[PDB]
Amino acid sequence: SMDVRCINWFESHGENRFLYLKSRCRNGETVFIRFPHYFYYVVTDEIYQSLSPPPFNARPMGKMRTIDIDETISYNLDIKDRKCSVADMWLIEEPKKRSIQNATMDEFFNISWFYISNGISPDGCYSLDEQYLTKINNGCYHCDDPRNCFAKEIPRFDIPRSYLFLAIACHFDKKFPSVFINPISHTSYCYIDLSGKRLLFTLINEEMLTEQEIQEAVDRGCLRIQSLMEMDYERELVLCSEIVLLRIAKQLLELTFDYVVTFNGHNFDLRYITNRLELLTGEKIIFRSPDKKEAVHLCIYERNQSSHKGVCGMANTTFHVNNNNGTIFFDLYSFIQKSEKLDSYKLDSISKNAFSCMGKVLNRGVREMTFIGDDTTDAKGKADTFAKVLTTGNYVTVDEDIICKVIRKDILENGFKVVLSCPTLPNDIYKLSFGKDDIDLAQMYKDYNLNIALDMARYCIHDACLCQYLWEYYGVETKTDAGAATYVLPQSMVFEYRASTIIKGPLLKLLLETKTILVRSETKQKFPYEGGKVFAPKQKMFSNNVLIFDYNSLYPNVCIFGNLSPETLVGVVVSTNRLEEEINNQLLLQKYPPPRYITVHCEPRLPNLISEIAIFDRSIEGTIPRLLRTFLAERARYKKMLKQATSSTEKAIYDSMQYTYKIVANSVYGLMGFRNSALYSYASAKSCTSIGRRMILYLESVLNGAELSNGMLRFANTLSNPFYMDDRDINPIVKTSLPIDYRFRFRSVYGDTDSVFTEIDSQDVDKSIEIAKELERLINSRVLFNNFKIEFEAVYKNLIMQSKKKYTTMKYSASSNSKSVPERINKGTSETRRDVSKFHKNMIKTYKTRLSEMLSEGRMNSNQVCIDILRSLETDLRSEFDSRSSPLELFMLSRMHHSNYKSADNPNMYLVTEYNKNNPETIELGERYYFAYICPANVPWTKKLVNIKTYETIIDRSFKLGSNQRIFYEVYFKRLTSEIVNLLDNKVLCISFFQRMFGSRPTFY
Amino acid sequence: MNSVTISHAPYTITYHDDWEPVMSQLVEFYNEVASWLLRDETSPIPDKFFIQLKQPLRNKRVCVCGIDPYPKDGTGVPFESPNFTKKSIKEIASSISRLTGVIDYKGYNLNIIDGVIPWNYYLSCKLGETKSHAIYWDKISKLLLQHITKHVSVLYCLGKTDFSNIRAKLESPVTTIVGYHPAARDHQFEKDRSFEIINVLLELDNKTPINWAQGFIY
Amino acid sequence: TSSADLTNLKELLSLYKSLRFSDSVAIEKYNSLVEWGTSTYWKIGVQKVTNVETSISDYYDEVKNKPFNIDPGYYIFLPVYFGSVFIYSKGKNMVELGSGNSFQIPDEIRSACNKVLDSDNGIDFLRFVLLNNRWIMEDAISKYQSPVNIFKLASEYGLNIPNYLEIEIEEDTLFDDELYSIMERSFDDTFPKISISYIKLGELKRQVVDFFKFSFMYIESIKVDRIGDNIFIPSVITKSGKKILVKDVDHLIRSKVREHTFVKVKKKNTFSILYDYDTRGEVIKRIIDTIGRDYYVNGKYFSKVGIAGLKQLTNKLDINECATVDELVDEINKSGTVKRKIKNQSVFDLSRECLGYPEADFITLVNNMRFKIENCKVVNFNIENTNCLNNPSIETIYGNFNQFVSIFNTVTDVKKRLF
DNA sequence: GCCGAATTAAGCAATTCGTAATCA
DNA sequence: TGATTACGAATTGC
Ligand SMILES: Cc1cn([C@H]2C[C@H](O)[C@@H](COP(=O)(O)OP(=O)(O)OP(=O)(O)O)O2)c(=O)[nH]c1=O
Ligand SMILES: [Mg+2]
Repeated sequence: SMDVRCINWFESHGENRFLYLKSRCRNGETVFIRFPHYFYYVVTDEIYQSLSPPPFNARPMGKMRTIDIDETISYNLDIKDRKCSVADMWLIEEPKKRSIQNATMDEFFNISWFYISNGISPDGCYSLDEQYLTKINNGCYHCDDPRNCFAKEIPRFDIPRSYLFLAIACHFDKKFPSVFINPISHTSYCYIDLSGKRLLFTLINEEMLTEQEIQEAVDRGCLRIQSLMEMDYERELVLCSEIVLLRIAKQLLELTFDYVVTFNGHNFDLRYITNRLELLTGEKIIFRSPDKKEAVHLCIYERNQSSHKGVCGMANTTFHVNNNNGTIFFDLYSFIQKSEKLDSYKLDSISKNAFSCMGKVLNRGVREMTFIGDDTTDAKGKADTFAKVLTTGNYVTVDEDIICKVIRKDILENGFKVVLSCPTLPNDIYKLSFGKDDIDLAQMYKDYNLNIALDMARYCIHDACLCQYLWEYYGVETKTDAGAATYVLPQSMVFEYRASTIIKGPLLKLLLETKTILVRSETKQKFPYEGGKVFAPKQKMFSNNVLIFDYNSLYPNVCIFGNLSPETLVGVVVSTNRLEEEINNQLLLQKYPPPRYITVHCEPRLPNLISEIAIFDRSIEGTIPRLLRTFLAERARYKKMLKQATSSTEKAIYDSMQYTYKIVANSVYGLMGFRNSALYSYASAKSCTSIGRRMILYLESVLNGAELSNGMLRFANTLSNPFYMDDRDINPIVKTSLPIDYRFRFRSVYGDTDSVFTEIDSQDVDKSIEIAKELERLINSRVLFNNFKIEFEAVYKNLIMQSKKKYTTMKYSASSNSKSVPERINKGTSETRRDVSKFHKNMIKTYKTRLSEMLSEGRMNSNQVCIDILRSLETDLRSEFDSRSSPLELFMLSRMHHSNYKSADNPNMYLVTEYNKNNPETIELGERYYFAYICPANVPWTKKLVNIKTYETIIDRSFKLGSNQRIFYEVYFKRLTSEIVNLLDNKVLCISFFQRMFGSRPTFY
Repeated sequence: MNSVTISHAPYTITYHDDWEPVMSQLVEFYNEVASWLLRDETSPIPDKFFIQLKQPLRNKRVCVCGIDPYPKDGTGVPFESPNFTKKSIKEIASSISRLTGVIDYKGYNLNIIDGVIPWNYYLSCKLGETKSHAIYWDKISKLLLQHITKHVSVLYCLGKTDFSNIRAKLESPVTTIVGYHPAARDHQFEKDRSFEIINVLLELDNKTPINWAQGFIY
Repeated sequence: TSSADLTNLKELLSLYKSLRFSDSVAIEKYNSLVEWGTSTYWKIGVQKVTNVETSISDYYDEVKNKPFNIDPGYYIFLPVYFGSVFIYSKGKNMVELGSGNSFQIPDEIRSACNKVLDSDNGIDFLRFVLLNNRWIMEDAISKYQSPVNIFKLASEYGLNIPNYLEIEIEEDTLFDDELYSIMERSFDDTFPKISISYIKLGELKRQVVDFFKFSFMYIESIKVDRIGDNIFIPSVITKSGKKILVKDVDHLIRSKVREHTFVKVKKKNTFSILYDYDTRGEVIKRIIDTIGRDYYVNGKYFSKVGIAGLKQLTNKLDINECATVDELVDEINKSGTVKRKIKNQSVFDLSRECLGYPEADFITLVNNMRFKIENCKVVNFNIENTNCLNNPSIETIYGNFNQFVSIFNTVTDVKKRLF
């Protein structure tokens, strides 16, 4: 054994329960180690001495402090101390479950206890000693004392790994395939062993080909095998019978790989293979444990996840495999759903989103064009990834609308050169992506020959390789290692649980380091509380530069500054009238001095109260702040590694990981505000929000109306700490390093939680960026204090506000200059919303640009702009209604399925249920589906829209609009015209037009 | 009593009117799995697959549900041992006699009680292999259970591991009690008081309780 | 599945049986159990209740106004007293018919109710009648016991019991006003009685009968009367000097009576009652400024604005009378009850209850009256918004604000002394 | 002979849309 | 036959 690096940890569920570690050595040998797995309980000395059947094993945990974290209300300054005890504690281990009446620390798992008490990291490299290891099988050892076996740690080293990526393609005639009728046509495998050899092979069913066709296929280069023992993986195309295909699949799936990666394979591919194998033959896929004492059969099982919102309700479903050999069966579908946010989660959409590049035209003419891609066209890395995917791609989408077939492909040393059967396009730079294929699979299966078989083989091998491309694009290995290290969880459990579970390992380590146990006595009562502050925008259109200033990790920093934890709450003082309130305030200011105790005013808990003050102690660091410090350190580390990245893939991966750690840090506060959690603290969450509101108001007051003149900067108010007096200077005049001739004034316009928008009376961006950097430095040095910092985000040009959370602008980053391309930014508008339309977005974009251009030119005689916009809109909608040239894809909306509804009538759930009842393919409990509005083709224009949800129809991949059906344009037109009207300034003509067309009264902001 | 004809064995399904709005779909779901299912000897005999479709549904209040028939010697109606040999029926009789106090008994049948319908989720089973016909029955089982739950007030599920996700397999909410199987080792069924809870729930929903000692045979 | 679930379900069913005869605590427990049951079992036959309108008509029928015929079975007669009506349940709080609210009751009455509930569990609900601080038993029902022994141990506990009558009949007799008068004379009770309830042995339903006639009477003037420690009952006289009885002052406001007017009245053999069901601020100010400026409202009662004093504090402290501030620490250690009561209870509420102020109006006056204090004592005050002062009762309370602050400072610097 | 295995849940603020309930 | 308001649900922004 000696040097081992860990890969996975997994459990056995037989008569005797064990825990397994899979590891590899430097040379490439795999080693399994088996441990006994116990149930862990924590008790006191008095309880330990009184256990009638003595426990199997107990270990001394030392002296520990137990604190009651219940929260009670107090009407006067006579506050009782928190119930605290100090006692010897024992950690007992049981072979079987036992009920102990007064056990503590019951929210943590057994695997976490194993790891933390044994001092073992799930993803570390160790130098084991064979003195504590006994060999029970070739490649499998048994350990009885893991504490001493893993005592020595060594630096990390690299090891080889093995992968299998697979795809299947099944025959179907009229609908989704069925296992009892429809056979399997193709099976494609990409295979990587421990020696680094990459092999690609596709197996074709020959039972649906004529004998002459088989003979000509063999003459063309394929291989025909009649038995399992005469297959070589070095041949790309092999044709055989269905039984031999399934036997080869069974042999491949039973191997001890490291990763078996599939896209929606647990619900379709593996299930279909298993069921068809069991139907044609009686065989089964058998997994064995490393000690060869437990054997199981493959059977996918379902995990249903419910919601924590009202009426609970099921909200997600996931499918998993039940192997016990150490292999990780990964489904990219679930990972991508839980990771990113898209309109559709089909493979084509994800490929289009991930693999895109900018191409330069080199040739024209005939029915084809030639594109080139290089680091001089898009960015550093995108061309390389596109060339990587183009090795097996077949169809390319140009301009997000055209679908084209690849004729020739060349992979240059830097980029790519492709030839596509595309019409002539009059530009120079275009966009290319990998997306849909304009083929009819049902028609191809209807008339099946050799050429169609080979084409489907190409499509299937590409589908198999997309799994590897996406596996490398999303960096699953790096994320897995980071999560296993930080969360203290096995490699197969990192992407399965939410925040309430992944913060338990660090919490347990922190509690053991601080020697603290937290207990609760009475029930938890929930009250509403207020959130962040959002300012009302002062005007819609600006035509001046706007500077954005943003805090860094506002809520975790508030928690650290105030030391907001459930165990550091001295008390809450309340008052029902002004007399007692004044008495309490006078006494409270002197019983609890400011430097050590922090007092927070809050909105009252109950209607009959007029005050509420919460006191927090700062002598001993709390528990939540240390968790937040850990996660903040991790985020800083990954940001630092992002700053040094060069390629696009690494930048994307590191950005995702730093975002993940930020979300976890915020989730800790959210849990502190969550009722069914063990860290519930109403006062802490209220205080965090109150301090946040105070800080935003302080920054806005200081920045609103600030003047930079000569080399000095004058703020609006006194730079005084809004909580208590301190030793800082409070002078509102500061000396700058900017040129003397500058003279500018600053005004505040908008803000949300940790953000302030400041308008500067200038137009150039270089000067604005210089002033922004100097102002940020001054604010950090003189205005703020302790662990509060702000950042200069960007410069916004042509800023347009519509509501409190809807704005569009052009962005210049902090490291940018005037001669640089801006970035169009939309926030909350009807272009990022996933439920609006595609027609709506194009119309709104073109009309916004036209309106901006018209206002730039400027006529506005009396109401010229309004008349022109309304007339153009009327013409466009009338033309669209008459021509009906727009396809159905521009009229499709998206929605997610779930069963979390008050009342069970609920048209949405009824629609999805009826679809499932009348169709082969089923929509699951966490799936997104397309739908549109369809009405009979004989109806005329409708004025009064009475029932809209009765016209909703689900659009699947094989939907063709009937000859007696039409898109119900009135809903879309109504929404679009309402949004257009809300932008303009005239009212009378807009209302007249709306009433003339739809017979309703427009709503206005 | 109506009748429908199917392609394969038993070639005929006779059903009560209360099962009218499911039968057609059932046929379309049975003609595609019958050929594979009838390749093996099954408990029960094919002729006794659908003999619980004769019972009415408009006067039922409680459903007691298993997961598959007895591995050997299945009679078609769930939870019946005519010679009083099977362990599950013996243990359910013991518990119910302990609750009701009757001491002298020689058999117990759940199909005699009024307002109680016994059901099997999977309607067939290979001899000696529990849960060996799940893939064949999935759609039929889901459809028939959903139809039953539109009439009864309380659903009693026997088997913790098998019925863990019963709420996902049903659309409309209904009262659900999930407990242990009678034939479970680690004696869990003895300390089960599900029948009293069923009676309490029924009387809470303005429904008559169940005479649980009516099923005894002397 | 477990036994704890079984007992939770049984408790939920029991609470669902008795919902109209319930209080806030029972409602909270019922809603918590309903939520738990719905969460555990995904569906429960009962849903959460928020209004809970208490009613008594389930056990009573329409009041008779004509002679009827009776004959079979023994009859139990119970008179109906005059006053407010309260409902009591098994281990629950006070509830009022139609306007159920937490009403304060004497500690001895609460102890008697607790002991009578602990004696036997066969009691559904108890109907209590109140008449100017005279708590009287009105009605008691039981499906197992009889309304004889329950009143027996209620009497032996120490709380008075109405003289229920038992009668027997063989022949077809006619019940009319003559028999009502005979029963009233046989009662030999000077308290005002409205109706007589006649029940049969075995039947749970109770049926009342009442006799009255319509009349019109003039109103001359208003005068208040004392019965206790600064508590008032109003009374209006007529030209002939006949005595009228009314439920409460709120009845006077709801009747919208005017000075020197004539109103309808239900008159009987012995006494008569004014009829209600004939804006609010106009009447509430007219009544007081007609009876006098030195008047203010304490719920259903009227009160002066008297100067009060240290006796007005020491009377309710259950301590020996004294006027020396130094000695005010001695007797505190003599009685454990007094020291415990003063330690647990606050300071502001102590001065509030000593002076007999109302709760809502006093608080809404204080919350808009700025104070300046020093060493936990009030030294300056001013008013900021006088909207509440538009209420004359607020002005009446404001009148004795100096005595209020004086007793407040006395309380604070004596409680400082005695820790 | 005829099952069951311990457990796996962040907050509020603001907008937009449809449908049901209530008011002249 | 309309105006107006209240509620739930879906989504995005912090
Ligand atoms: C994004 C996000 C924010 N918030 C809250 C807490 C944050 O302090 C506050 C502001 O949100 P952000 O500014 O998005 O987050 P941040 O404070 O971590 O800022 P930065 O990334 O620049 O370090 O909003 C949540 O509670 N949950 C979330 O998912
Ligand atoms: Mg920020």
